[PDB]
Amino acid sequence: MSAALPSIQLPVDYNNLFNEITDFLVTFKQDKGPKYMAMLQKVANRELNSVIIDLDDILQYQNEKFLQGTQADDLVSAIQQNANHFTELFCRAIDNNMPPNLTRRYFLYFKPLSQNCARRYRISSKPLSVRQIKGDFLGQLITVRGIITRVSDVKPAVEVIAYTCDQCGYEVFQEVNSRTFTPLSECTSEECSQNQTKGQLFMSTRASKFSAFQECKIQELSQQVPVGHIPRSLNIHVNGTLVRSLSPGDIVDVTGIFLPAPYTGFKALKAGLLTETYLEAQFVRQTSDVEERVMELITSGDVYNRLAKSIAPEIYGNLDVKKALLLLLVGGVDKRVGDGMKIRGDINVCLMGDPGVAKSQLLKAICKISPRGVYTTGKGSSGVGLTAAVMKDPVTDEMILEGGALVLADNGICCIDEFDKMDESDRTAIHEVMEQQTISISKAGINTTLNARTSILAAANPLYGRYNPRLSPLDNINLPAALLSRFDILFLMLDIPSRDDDEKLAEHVTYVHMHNKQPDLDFTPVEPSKMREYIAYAKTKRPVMSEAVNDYVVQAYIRLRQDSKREMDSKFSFGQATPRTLLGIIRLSQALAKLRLADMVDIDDVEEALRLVRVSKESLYQ
Amino acid sequence: TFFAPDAVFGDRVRRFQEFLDTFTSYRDSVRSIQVYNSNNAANYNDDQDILPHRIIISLDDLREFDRSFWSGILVEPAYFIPPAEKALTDLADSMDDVPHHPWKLSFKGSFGAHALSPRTLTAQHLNKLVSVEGIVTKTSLVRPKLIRSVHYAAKTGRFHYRDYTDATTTLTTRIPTPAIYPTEDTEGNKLTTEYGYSTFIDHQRITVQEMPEMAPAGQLPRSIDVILDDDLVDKTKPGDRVNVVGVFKSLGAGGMNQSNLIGFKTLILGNTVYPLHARSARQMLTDFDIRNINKLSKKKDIFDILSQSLAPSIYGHDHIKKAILLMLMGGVEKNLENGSHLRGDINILMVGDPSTAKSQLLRFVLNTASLAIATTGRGSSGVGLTAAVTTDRETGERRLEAGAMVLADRGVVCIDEFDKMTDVDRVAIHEVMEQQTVTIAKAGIHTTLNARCSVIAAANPVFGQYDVNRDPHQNIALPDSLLSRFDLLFVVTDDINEIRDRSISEHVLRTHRVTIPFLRKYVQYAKERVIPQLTQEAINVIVKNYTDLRNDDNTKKSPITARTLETLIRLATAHAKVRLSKTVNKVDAKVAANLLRFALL
Amino acid sequence: VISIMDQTIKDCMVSLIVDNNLDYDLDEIETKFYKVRPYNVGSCKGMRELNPNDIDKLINLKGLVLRSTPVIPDMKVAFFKCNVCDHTMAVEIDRGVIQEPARCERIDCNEPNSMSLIHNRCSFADKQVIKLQETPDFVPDGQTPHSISLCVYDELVDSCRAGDRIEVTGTFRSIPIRANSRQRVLKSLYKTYVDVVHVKTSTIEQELMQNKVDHNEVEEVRQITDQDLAKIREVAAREDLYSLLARSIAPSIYELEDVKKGILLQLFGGTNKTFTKGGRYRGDINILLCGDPSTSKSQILQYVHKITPRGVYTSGKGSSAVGLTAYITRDVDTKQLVLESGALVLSDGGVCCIDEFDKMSDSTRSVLHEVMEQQTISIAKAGIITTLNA
Repeated sequence: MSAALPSIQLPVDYNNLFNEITDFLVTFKQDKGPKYMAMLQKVANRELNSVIIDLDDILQYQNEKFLQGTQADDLVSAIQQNANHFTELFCRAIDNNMPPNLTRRYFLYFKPLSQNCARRYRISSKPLSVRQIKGDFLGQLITVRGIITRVSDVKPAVEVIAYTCDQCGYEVFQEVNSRTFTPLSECTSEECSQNQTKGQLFMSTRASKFSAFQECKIQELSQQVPVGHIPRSLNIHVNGTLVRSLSPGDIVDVTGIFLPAPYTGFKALKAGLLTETYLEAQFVRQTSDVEERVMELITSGDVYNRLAKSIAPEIYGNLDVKKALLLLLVGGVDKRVGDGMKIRGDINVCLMGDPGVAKSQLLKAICKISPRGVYTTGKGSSGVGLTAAVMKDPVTDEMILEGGALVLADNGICCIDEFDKMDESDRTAIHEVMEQQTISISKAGINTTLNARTSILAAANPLYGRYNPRLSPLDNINLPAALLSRFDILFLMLDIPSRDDDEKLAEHVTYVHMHNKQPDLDFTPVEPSKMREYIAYAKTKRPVMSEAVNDYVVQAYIRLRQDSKREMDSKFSFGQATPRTLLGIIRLSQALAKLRLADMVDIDDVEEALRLVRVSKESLYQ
Repeated sequence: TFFAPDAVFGDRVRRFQEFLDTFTSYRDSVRSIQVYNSNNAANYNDDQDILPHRIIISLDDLREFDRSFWSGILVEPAYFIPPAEKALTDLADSMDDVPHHPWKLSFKGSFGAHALSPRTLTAQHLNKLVSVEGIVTKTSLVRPKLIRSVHYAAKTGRFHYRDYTDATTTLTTRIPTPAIYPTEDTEGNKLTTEYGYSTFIDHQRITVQEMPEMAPAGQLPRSIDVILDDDLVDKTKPGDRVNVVGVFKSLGAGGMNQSNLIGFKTLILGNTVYPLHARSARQMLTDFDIRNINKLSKKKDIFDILSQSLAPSIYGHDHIKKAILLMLMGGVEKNLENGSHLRGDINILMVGDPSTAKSQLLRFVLNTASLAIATTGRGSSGVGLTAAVTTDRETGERRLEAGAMVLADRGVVCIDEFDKMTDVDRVAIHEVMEQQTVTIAKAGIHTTLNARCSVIAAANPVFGQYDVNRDPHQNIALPDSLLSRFDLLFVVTDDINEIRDRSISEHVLRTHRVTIPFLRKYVQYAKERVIPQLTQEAINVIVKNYTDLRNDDNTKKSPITARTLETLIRLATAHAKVRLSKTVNKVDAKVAANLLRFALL
Repeated sequence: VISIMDQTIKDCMVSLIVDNNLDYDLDEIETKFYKVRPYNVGSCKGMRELNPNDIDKLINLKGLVLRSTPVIPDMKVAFFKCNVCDHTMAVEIDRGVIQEPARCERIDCNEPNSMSLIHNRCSFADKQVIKLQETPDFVPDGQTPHSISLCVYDELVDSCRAGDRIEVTGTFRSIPIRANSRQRVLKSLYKTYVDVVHVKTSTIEQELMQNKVDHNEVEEVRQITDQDLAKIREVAAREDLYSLLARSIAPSIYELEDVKKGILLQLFGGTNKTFTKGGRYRGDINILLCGDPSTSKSQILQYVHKITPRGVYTSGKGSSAVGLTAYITRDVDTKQLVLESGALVLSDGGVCCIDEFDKMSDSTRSVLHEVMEQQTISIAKAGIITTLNA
């Protein structure tokens, strides 16, 4: 009826559009056969299952059709605005021309434009924060960027269900939604209708339309996270071809139309209708004048010490450790062996001592400054906090490996607190992930082995209460050397009260708070922003080693193992300066060089790494 | 066409023309909004090559402009409102017509009759425009909510429309019409629904207690929920203190509908809903009191007398007494520029055999305390926590019911049987105390919330009365950063001396047979006025002390941290506040020293 | 197809007997059912490969048999009785639901007289359940071996001992399963199983299958590029080979050759001898190595484990005498208890990589002495008492 369920005219006109579709389709120009035609036969040859659409070639199709008129209706502005219809309708436009929805056999995907095409000049893709996501974008085609958690095991989901009357013959096609359904019976066959006797229908699995969906939840990149609050998560819909491409701990730009699906909370809790919504996934994507910004830092020189200071100036003291943290942030250069096997590649730092130092405060700092850094504590982050659960994700489907900690922060540092309190299973995993690139879960529904690229920072308190000097090293230290072997840099921070310095620190702490700004007369601390920039620039270097530095390294190393063992029994220690000591130092100088940006790897960088090394321990003598 | 325009409506809109034309201020304001949107629209298109539609309205205008429209909206927002919003949307369309929504209003005011608080509410206020203030809990976790329906119809082409009126739609209720989900058009052509055409709006509904501060002496609190959607959604955290403009809805059938007690779920819609600031009493000092403070401030010995004023009933512990005072004061607060804030307040802890009145004192604390909540052992659930009230309450927006500490932010948290409390909580406490904030990811609303509350706790000796001789540690029994975290740790002993005992029992008997009233009064003004800032006069003394402290003490006892230092800081600043001094003084330092010593020894 | 096939088959048997006039005394046999068990069908790529595109097709599989459920009865024919009179009439399941008549047969009547279901009187098919650990080989990686489960049916049931390396073919199959166990709800997201046609009764036939010569032994079973073989026999001539190999063994690892050597032998280890019976020293060799740590002592175990097809790498104390064997966990997929081979039974064949041996639980390694000596394992524990060979 009119005056019920009104009609409203809109500028949108599908009739002419569908025509326009047929026009651009396979009748196309830029890419002797027109791209869509040929591609279409490749599918028609049965070889190609899915069809990826791109709006840029549509942009080109329009500038072709604009100029070079007649003026043709704008699909893009209409697609992104709706695009949902655009899927099915486009499908029909295609199905005609080939070298119904029941027999299609092909999947249709679309690729959004950013782009240089934006620069044409010509929005659909603005990679967005889930925060940035407003509930007003529903139905819009949107592109966003975030951290992949969940990322689920594809399971066949059925679209429509075919029963056959076998009396009236025919078929019964029941579309299906959400979790469950009740199978139809009797016969809806128009011939079995109004008959005294309706046929009985039984489904046929070969007939029905099934699909393997694949599910994921995505979390805010967390750099985007507003100063406060917490990073948000989002579900996503994926099916058919797009399935299996996803993995947890992935940073990807996904492009899909944002679609709602009805849900609400406790029934007493809903005014209606909400939507609870959903997201669907069409497509996924996983040194100019800025060198000036770096150059500000560079030209000043002493960037190693300058920046060294510039790290968490907030605390008084321990420039050595900070200097270490620098390289920790820098890393490099890894290697691969020829077969090949790789060697990290990264730094593993231990921070000993207690109670104070606010030793944690450092960790807070780094995790703050470091992109892809993650601050955690033992009891704290669960083992399954580090490990990933296979748990279904929404919209798309199903059984998603949702990772955390390591997987979450990989290729970036991971920060551990109360490191003593992490218990055992944790300790095992970590002991393993010292293999880098390695986490493996055989449990139950998980056969997978994840690659963790994270770096590790370990803050723990000595065996109670603090560092009994009467307790030997490793006596006062609760941890197994097996792990300690992994730890590249153990900074043991012990406190013997000293009248003079305590004055100094005391002043620092009085000046700030007294000032918000501590460093004065004179230190310029580096904005962690531009700092991070320079870091990016250095990370590119990949230096190479001098044979000489190699040699000195060797000799020294012999000296190192030699004295280390000459120590023999206890006190002192830890021996033995195992090769990993060597390799580590190698990576270390390899980093120091990168601060020079190097490729030279000068022996000074080495000797430094040494001084640092001797420096780390031996503090036990004071 | 609907029910056709009523000169009721027509005159309502038309009448609301001159206003807002006068006062024209809005006329350009909307244009501003449009402008902003336009500019942002150009930024998206050309560069890689937003604002809400509600505009506030001061009610002051109406009284002058239209007393009857004033009075009318106030009384009959139902009638007056919708036609007005229409007028707005129209003028909006007028401003920039060419390129191609509700266009709501805040209704500032100039309140109100109709100014009432959640304690005093309805039945006459029912379905009138209202302004109520109070704390934010149980909050909500928004759910997006859908709007108007759209359907494609083949082969007829065409399109359909549909709308949905929530119980929360409008404000004053209406005869409800269920529309369900339009499909299968008549004639029997199916209807292909279309999104992105069909509008939607985010949804949220939160609960509002009557202002804790303004709360009566003691009683049960009476809170009311309000729905907030889209733009209104999410503006404030649970535990925020706010005043909300919204109409009083009766919505829903009260049981007369189904024939087979309570009735008529009632709620507030939106609307303006302003977040407001409050300290971190009430009270009235008039002329005389403030004067009394002023004169007294000069008194050199005043502080000890104060320290005495607390314990009518309690002998001794003047050190402790002084401590409490300082707790009430609290070393101001410091939020560094673009950097973390220095905690001003101090956490206190007491240890001793029972009958120490530790329980008793805490009450006395709560009394003049000016808030805040008290907690005993376990205790919980969540203590300060929102519990992320599930589900929703209401509309699908999952509530965040602000817990003790959040509610106790700005205020004194009493922890009784602190030892008894679960470490599970304690983990959080580390955050709350030091970090000064609470963070909630739970399901769920992902937010970090601020509870600035100060802390005191009393907990039994580890086992029995053995506290006294017991080693400084393991007498403790609740390591560790716990121990660090309390700014103050007090060991009280029940050991007996006959002389002392007599001294007690005298006081005791007498009991059976500097006026505190003035106390909290003296407190509040001191609190808001004025901050002592800091002085290099002391700074030396302090560092001297601290170095002495770590230095000789780490031999003597432990722990001594930078924490110790900061505590000193807050300590001095408070003592200056007690002094009322706009500056820090070295004397106040000597005091904080004395006390900290006493803490240590 | 197979249905038609069987039909034509019976018809043909008949037409054949008719040629023979009197055949086998006489016409009963024709009424009996003959059935096709086609095999050797197609070269199927594993399992994990398969698309939903093939839900129902003949598919080839391989690999050892993990676990097998006991027979599970299936009434094709349910059994019912009436409160009155009683009449015993019984409905065949056919489609997977049993729809029982409310009332009533004899009386009938009417009468809304309870029609009782005699569960002892209903038909049973077992079509048994075999957990399958499939080896397609040809491993695309990074995948880890999928496990399969196939319903068999009928005479096929029990014809398979666990652990057999078998070739069987069957129909891909997928089924939804109800989630709530109370509500009618089904899970969508269908669950796939194999229907299990022919195996490689075929059991009774056995080497009668080998008749027709058994497909020329799969044309040598894809032996090396014969040329490659020549390369092998060639390199054998290399005198250094004994050394050269040890070199080739650990590319990454430096020096410590005699290690690499002894290992190499561990790869070549021994020869199995059954005596008349027993015997069975196999080729087994158990090497232990210690020294200063960071020896790469880990790295090697890595390498071997990589190489070793059947090998497994384990840590001391990450272990106890049980996890190596017989988890016997609740299947819980069927809400069943299921015997799960612990680490060792799996490791039967190939080698075992043991971290932190010195650190193993005293309970653990009690296992070992049995293994090392026996070279097999006897678990009398729990429901089933047996001595399994690993």
